[PDB]
Parts: sequence; C-alpha cells; structure tokens
Amino acid sequence: LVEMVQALYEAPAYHLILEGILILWIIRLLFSKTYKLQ
Amino acid sequence: AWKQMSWFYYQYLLVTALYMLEPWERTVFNSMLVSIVGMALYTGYVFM
Amino acid sequence: NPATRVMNSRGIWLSYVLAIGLLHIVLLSIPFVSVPVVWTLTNLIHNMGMYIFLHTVKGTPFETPDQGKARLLTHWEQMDYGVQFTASRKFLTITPIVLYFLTSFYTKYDQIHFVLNTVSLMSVLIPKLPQLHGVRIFGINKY
Amino acid sequence: IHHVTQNGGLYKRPFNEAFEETPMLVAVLTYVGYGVLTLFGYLRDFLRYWRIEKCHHATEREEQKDFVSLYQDFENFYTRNLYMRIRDNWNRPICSVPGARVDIMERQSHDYNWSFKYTGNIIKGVINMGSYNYLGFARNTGSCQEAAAKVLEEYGAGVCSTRQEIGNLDKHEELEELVARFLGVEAAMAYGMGFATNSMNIPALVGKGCLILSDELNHASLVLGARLSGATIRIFKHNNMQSLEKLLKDAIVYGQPRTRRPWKKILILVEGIYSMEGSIVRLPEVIALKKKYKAYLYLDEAHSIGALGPTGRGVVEYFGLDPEDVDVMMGTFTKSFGASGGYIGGKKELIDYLRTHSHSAVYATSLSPPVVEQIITSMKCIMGQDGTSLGKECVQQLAENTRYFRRRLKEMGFIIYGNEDSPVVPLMLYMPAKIGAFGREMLKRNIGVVVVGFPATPIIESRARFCLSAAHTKEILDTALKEIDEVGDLLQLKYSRHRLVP
Amino acid sequence: DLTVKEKEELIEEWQPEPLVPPVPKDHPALNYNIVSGPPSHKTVVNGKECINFASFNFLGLLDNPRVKAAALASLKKYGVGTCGPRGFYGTFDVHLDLEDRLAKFMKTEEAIIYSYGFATIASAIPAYSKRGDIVFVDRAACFAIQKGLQASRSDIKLFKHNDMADLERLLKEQEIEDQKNPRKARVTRRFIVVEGLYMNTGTICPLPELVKLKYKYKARIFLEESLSFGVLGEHGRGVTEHYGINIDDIDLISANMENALASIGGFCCGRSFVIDHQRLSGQGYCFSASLPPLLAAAAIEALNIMEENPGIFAVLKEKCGQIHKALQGISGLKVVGESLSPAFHLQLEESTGSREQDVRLLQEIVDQCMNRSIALTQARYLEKEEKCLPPPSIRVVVTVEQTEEELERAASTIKEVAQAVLL
Repeated sequence: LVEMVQALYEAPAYHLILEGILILWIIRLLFSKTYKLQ
Repeated sequence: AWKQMSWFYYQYLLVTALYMLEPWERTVFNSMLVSIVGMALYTGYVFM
Repeated sequence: NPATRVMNSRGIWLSYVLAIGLLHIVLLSIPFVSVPVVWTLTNLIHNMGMYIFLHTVKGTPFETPDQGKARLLTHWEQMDYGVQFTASRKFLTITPIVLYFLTSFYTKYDQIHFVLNTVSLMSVLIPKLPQLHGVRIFGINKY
Repeated sequence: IHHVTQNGGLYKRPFNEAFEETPMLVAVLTYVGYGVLTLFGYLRDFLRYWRIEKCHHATEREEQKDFVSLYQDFENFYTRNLYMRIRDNWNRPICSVPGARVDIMERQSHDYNWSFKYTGNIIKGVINMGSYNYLGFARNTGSCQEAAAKVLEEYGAGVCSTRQEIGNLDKHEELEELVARFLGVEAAMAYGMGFATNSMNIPALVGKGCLILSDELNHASLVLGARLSGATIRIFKHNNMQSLEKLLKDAIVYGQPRTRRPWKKILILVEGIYSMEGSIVRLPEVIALKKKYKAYLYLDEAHSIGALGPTGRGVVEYFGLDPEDVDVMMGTFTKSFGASGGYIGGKKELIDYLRTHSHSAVYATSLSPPVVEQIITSMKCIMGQDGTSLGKECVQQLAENTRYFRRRLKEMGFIIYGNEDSPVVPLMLYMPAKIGAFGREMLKRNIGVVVVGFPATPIIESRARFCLSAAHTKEILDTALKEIDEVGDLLQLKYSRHRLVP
Repeated sequence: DLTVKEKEELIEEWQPEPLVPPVPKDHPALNYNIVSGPPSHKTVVNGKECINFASFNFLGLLDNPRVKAAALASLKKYGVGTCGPRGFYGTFDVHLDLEDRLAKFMKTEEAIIYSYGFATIASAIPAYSKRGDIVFVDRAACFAIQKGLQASRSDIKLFKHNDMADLERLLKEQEIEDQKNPRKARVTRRFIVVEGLYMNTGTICPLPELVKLKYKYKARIFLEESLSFGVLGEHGRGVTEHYGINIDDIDLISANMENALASIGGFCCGRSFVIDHQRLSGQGYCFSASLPPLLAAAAIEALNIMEENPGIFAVLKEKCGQIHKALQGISGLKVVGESLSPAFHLQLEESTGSREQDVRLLQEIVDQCMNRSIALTQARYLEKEEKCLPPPSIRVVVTVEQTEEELERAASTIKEVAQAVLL
C-alpha cells in the first residue's frame, strides 16, 4: 500500500484536526468515574 | 463411512441452531451459505 | 431486568469484534468493487445497524420485568441500570471511533468519503452523550 | 471446629462447592445460534405481516377492531419465535401417581407445536427425574394415603369459609401444634398455598420506612411480597457475604434515600436451597452478620425442610445451629411431604400477631382436611413416631443417592453446579438448540427431565435439572447414569476442562 | 467525609423497632371458634350444637355422599399431591378434563384453573394491565381485587357504588384529556372492573348499561362473579344469564371453586385470545404447584349434579326471599341487600360513633344467639388496609339445606335477642 501512506502527508488541514480532537474525546472518556444519575 | 459422515452434519445442525428451523428456513440458510463461499474463491482466484 | 446484563456476559466483546470482522470479508468478496468502497460500506452498514439496535428499538423482546417500566426506553438507556461510564458503555463508545481511523486511512483521505463517514460517526455518537438521556428530538419516536 | 471466617461464622464441617466457568469457544458459539434465530424471527414477522397464512391462531373480535390493542406485539417476540419451536417438552401430561416411574400421555404435532393431538397411547415406566419427591412420600398405597381416606369420608373435600369466621376446625389446631414440635420453635401457623404464604404475610411485617435486603436469586413469591409491602428493596450478589456487609453497613450510616432519617428496621430475605443454582446458603455467616448489625432474618426453606440434616430438619440442623436465632422460618409441604400448603414458625408473639393481621387469615379460605391428614401422618413418620425405621432409612437413602449420582457425573466429564450435599443437580448445556435436543433424546430413552432456557437464566447458562429422591433404587440410578453417557457423547456435552478420576 | 472512626459510633448507636408491635389493649379477633367435626348443616361450634347460618355452600354439595365417592376414587389412583408446578410434569388428565367441563358449562371458548381462590383475580389483573393504563373500579370491590390492582402499577379511578352517572362523568373527563394529547391516547388501555353480586354490600351490578358504556367509550370489562356463579340465572351461569346478555361482551370472567362447588381453587373463562395469555404470565399459575387431583375430581362431580338437576336454583331463590321478608321489622337492625342474594348483612342502625363500641355490641347478639342453637358470624376486615372500609355487620347466609321451619325460627331468635340488647 505505497499510495495510502504517502497520502497521509498530503491530508487536508481540516481532517487531521478532526482526528486529533477525536483522540482527545477518547482520552477524556477513558478516565471518567461513574456517577449514577440522581 | 456413511454413519460417521452423517454425524458431522448433525453437529453442524446443532452448533448453528438449524436443528430447530423448518425445512424451507433451513434451505434458505444453506443456499446463501454456499453462494458466499462460492464467490469467495472466484475473488481469490482472479486477484491472485 | 434480564436484558441489562447481556452486554456484560462472558465472551460478548470478542463475539462482537468478530461480527464486524465477518461482515468485512463478505463485503470484500464481491467480484466487482473497490477497496475504498469496501471500507466505506463496512463503516456505514455497521453504524446503521448499531444505531437501530441501540437507539431506536425500545422495550424488551420478552415480558417486561416489572409492569413495564422500560416500555419507553431504548436499549442504550436501559443498559447497566442507567449508570454511566461503565466498561460496556466505554467499549461501545470507542469502537465506532477506532473503525473510523481505518476507513479514513484506506480511502486515501478522499473528500467525498469524508462527508459520508463523518455524518455517520456523528449520527452514532450524538445519542450517546449523557445530556441526551431521554430527549426526543421534535417528538419523533416517543410512543 | 473445622474453620471460621473474619465475620465469625463457625463451620463444623467443610463447605465445598463449584461453579466452573463457561469455556470461551462454547460461549462464542452460543451467540451465533442466538443471532441466527433472531434474524429468522424478524424475517418471519415480516412475512406474517401480509404474506403468510398464519390462520392457526386467534385474533380480536370484529366489533372491537377500533379499541386500543390489548397486547404489545414486541413483548411476545421470543415466545412466538424461540420458545414455540421447542415447547413440546414443558407441559407433558401424566396419568398416574408421580414417583420414581410415571406414565406419560403421548402427543404429537403437525404444524410445528402450534397445536397438539393425543394419539391414545401411554408411555409407561418412564424414569422420573422431573418432580420434587424427596424422601419418596408420593404414593397411592401405604399408611399415609390410608388415613386421608378416613378423614375424607367424615369431613369432606374442603371447607367453605375463612379461619377467622367459621373455617377453623380442630384439624388445623392439631397440625399447628405438631409443626412447632418438629421445627423446635414456640408456635406455628399453616396457610394452604406456598406461594401465598410469602405474598400475603411479608406485607404484614414491613411497610414504608423499612428496608429489605434480597438475594439475587429469590423466588417470585418472595419478590412479589416485597413489592406489595411498600418498603425499599436492595439486592446483593448471590451468596456473597462481602456484598451483604457492604450493603448493610452503608444503610445505617446514610439513612433513608431523601430525608436521611434512620430506618425503622431492616429485613433480610434468603433461601435454604436455590433450586436452579443448586447451592446452599452460608447460614453461619448470615447469622453472624445480623447480630452485629441488628437486622432481622427471614428464612425460606421450601427445598430443604426434610431434605437436609441428619434427622430431616433442614438447613438449620444441617449447619448445627440454634433454631431460635432465626426470626421467621417459612416452608412448604409440597416438595418433601407430597401434600400442599405452607407454614411459618417463630416466636409466640409473632404468630399471635399474624393470626390477626394476615391477609390469608381474614380473606382466604382454609386448608383441606384430607391434605392436613397427609401432613400429620408423614411428619409423624419422619419423627420415628409411627414405630418403624421408615423415616430414618428414607432420610439416609437420599444422602447416599445424592453422593453417588453427583460423584459419577463428575468422573464422566460433565459440568455440574452447586454444593456437594444438594439433592438438586443442574447439568450445563449452553447452546440454544441443545435445549430442544436433550429433552427429546432423553424421552426416546425412557427418562423424564426438565430443561431451562434464556429468559429464566442468564444468556449463556442453559441447563438441565435433575431431582433425586429416596425412592430411586440403585438399579434405576445406574440405568439413568448409563443412558446419560450415550446422549452426552451424541450431543457433545462433556465440557469439563478437569474431569474427576476414580 | 466520614473518617473510619466515627462510622462505628453511628453503627453502634442505632436501634431498630421490634418486629411486631406490642399489643396496646384488648382486640376483637384472637378468639377463633373451634368447630368439632365438619361444618355441615348441623354443626358443633365451641362445644354447642347449632344450625349453620354462616358457611358459604349454597347448594349443600359439601357432604353430598355422591361427591365423596368421586374424590376417593381419584385418591385411590393418584395420591394426594402434585409434586410440581403444571409446567414440569404437574398437569394430569384430570386438570384438562376439568378445564374442558368448565368451558362447556359457561358456554365459553377456554378456561384456566388456579390452585387457590384468592390468587385467581390477584394474578389476572396485573397480567393485562400495566404501568400506564387507566382502570375504573367500583367503590365496594373486595380485597382480592384491590390487591390485584395494587400489584399492577396502573392508574386507579374509583367511582360511587352502582351509579352510572358517576362512571359516565369519569369517562367524559378522560375524553377531554384524549383531545389534549392524541399521541399518548393511542397506546393507553382502559379497563372497567366490576363484580356481579357484590359481597361487601349484597347488591347486584347493573350490567346492560355498563355494556352500552363499553362500546361508547371503548373500555374492556372484567367481571368478577364468585358469589353469583351457581346461584343466579335459571341454570346457575351467573349474572350474564340473569340479564340475558351475550357472553362475548364481557371479556374476562372470574370465579372461585370454593362456595357453590364446595372445593378449592378458582378459574377464569373467556375467549382463547385472552385466556391463553395467562398461562405464561400469571404469577400464581407459573410458580406454584397445581391443584391436588382429588380436589379437581370433586368439582367435576359437583358440576355433573349442577347440570343434571337445574331446579335446584329455583329452590335456593324461593327460600332466599323468605328470610329477607321475615326479618324486616327489627328495631335497631337494618337489612342491607337484595331479595335475590343468598348472603346479605344486618348492619347496626344509627351507630353510636365509635366503631370499637359497635364491634363489641354486635358480638353480644352473636354470642347470645349461638346459645339458642343458631350459628352466625360477623364480617371481618383489615381496618388499616382497606380503601372503603364497610360498617360492622352480621352475615346471614342461606343454603338449600335449611328447611322452611328452621328459616322462620331463625328470624324469631334474631329479633328476640336484638330488641333486648339494643334497648
């Protein structure tokens, strides 16, 4: 898959930014407590 | 060699829960099970 | 409720990760398709099935546990007795995100596949926010 | 003597059991068959919307087509797509006295269990492992079925009033005095339905302001009686004495849910034997916790009174404990005496209270005299009172039968749940299509068993339940063990990873 | 918050209340009568011989020699108990035979039998009615109906006794809320729960107007007639035959096999569409042992006699309006009930003002009548557990075994002792 890896370099600006925001959504959701709703 | 071979079909019928379906339901599942594998060798031959 | 403890049972995560892995081989066996289109179909079909089974069908498939206290709640809202951020509610929140990083990489980062996969990912992640626990957008699907 | 705990429970003899886990491949294979059935259920629902005939079942009247529909179609989804496919092994009618061998009416179906037809034949001599006949008192010839005939002749079938109006005979007075001598308590009281001894007397003891602590696997009557009382309900893990203490300590520091006032009182509902699980309660630790936290205990021994203990007194005798350390004891007469009804024993002020404030005492009719004469005679037989050693022999025979059966199955290679002294033996068979196959293949071989599926158990925990009795000879029991092997080979039911060795 | 040192102080200072309350003073009950022998027509109660006017067997079928032969012949081949719950080798051929005979007697489509008379209507109501439904219940319903309603977490709206204007006013109000939110009104069920020949009052429900209201406001009916089954009608089919109403209009019908059948248990009869649902949903049918076969063999034999001789129902009613007319005139006692009811009341006219003083007063009449060989009873309730507690009373219960001389001699004794305790 030569083409695929050489295309992440030329990935648009607004996309790799969405994949960075989505990686922070996981980390914040992978460290929560529990809190049954009152 | 027949009895032995017939026993594996019985085990196949239990592991997949076709032992408790009607004949037409059984044929509908056995038809699309063989087609997918059939078109899985054709795609693994042209692209090889 | 016997239906809230299903998503915890032994071997249910590995049995689920193989349900997506088996659908990706039956879709990639088609003789006349493309690899980029095989990875978009996987993502959209999985997200639509997950959306229907977690956020549209409400009630149980068997006699309601106690006089029908869950006849108006989708399977997501019944799960784990309403307790948030359990392991089973974190697995099902992370899985569509991980399956998006692969269908972005295998489509080469195209521009038209983006407007499809992003719309599907948002559609499957919006209902899982704790702020929407019971809200029915414009009345739809309430009774 | 043998060992203790940090709680302070004293165990006189070893307390050993086993709940081996499901192997991973078998669990993975169960979900395949539970999804394949669901897919076809959706397809059949679609076809039955306007394309399949399906004229074999019932509908609403023509005049009530514009009322709101009576049922919600999605609730009876598993009923019409799963249960209905293999429901030919759940309501088998029998035509003789049930014990150690029964006669079953032969029925057949043509439209896949949607309707049945009795041919006219009878399957005689079927080995019975499906009914609760511990100690073997269910017979139609003997000295207990001899006196019931006398009482019936002079009294009649049943009474026609309540205990508080004119339905208080001297038979009731004669039986309630004997039950207290049996249990070792001060006073007792008998009702007439085992299910209604719980749901009509629990709401007479607690109300709003009180707390109920229930075990995970309680009977339906115990759960309904709590729902009708008005108290708060909290469930702890099965037989977990750490969960109970953690849930019992956190209720005396935090009080009631909103106002945070002290609870009026706390009640604990447990059972002697859990019939679907095959386990025995850890009573010396439950007693050593409700004395340290000042809670009250409610014991339900419908599956152990007469089936545990050196002299057939139940779990309190089986553990070597003092009967007076239990606030309420309740049981039935329908599992070991071959009769009907239920009882409650305890202190003398408690029974005095319940005689006036119980729903059954004032609204429901009394017991039947011919049934009371069954219980009085078999209870005297067990006490060694009649004069023979029948009560002792029958009590001991069940213990050896249980030990032999449970030991043989382990060597054979199956997965068996529960405690080693339990007369209920659940055999594990996980896949959903083996539920329908085991019941069908055992009856072809002259054995009667019960099977249980998903919306009664966990998802991957299907099982077959065997009940032993003191009427099972060693030659019946060997025949059953020999025929279980063949079906276990034919259906591949030997999942145990570490089998026993003779 | 809350260090691990003061938690023991909290755990240590707590003090529960006793399991049962200490008795404040003298009570009413706690003095059961002790009947020696069977409670037949001539009974011995508390060591004295007396005529029974207190038991609920209107057909004299208890000590019928023919009924006992059919029970012994079933004891001789089955034993006494069923060792299981009707879904695990607990159904016999006797159970299916009795179910068919009941369904054929009521001219219905299907029937289901329970093993306990109280659990029949306490399990049937919560199997159809659920968390978001409206139930309209008469104000004088019995206790089993109230418990079944309590166990079904639905909305209860209880209306006056036997008046159709209040029921219609209650239904019209519900129609106004249906026009305020039509989406929710299409998933909400409406049940009317009524009771032919009420027990707490001795009256009879007006059925032809209640049927008309059913089709006008679209609400199903649940008839509960365990005191008119085998009493009313010209065949003992209940109230539906008394009024001449098509039985396909009453949805579900319930009764017990304990009064006029003189046995144990209850049954529900209806269309196969509604009766088939309770076999997997009724709590007391699915988790309890089934009825002993010798008790189901007695009901079939009683049901044979009920069909062979249908002139036994005219006898019961001819001498039912005899003692209802021979009692009018007592000073201080009033009669509450219909001329067609075999079990009515004698309530106290113009009560003092303290219930405890009326329960204590009526017991003087009962205890002094029983010394003249006439056995009577008092109605018992659970004072703190009742929606609409009725006044104290004395049940007068008529059977076919009581001769006319005994009936006319009972009125004299009741009047003699009552105009000398209430003076």
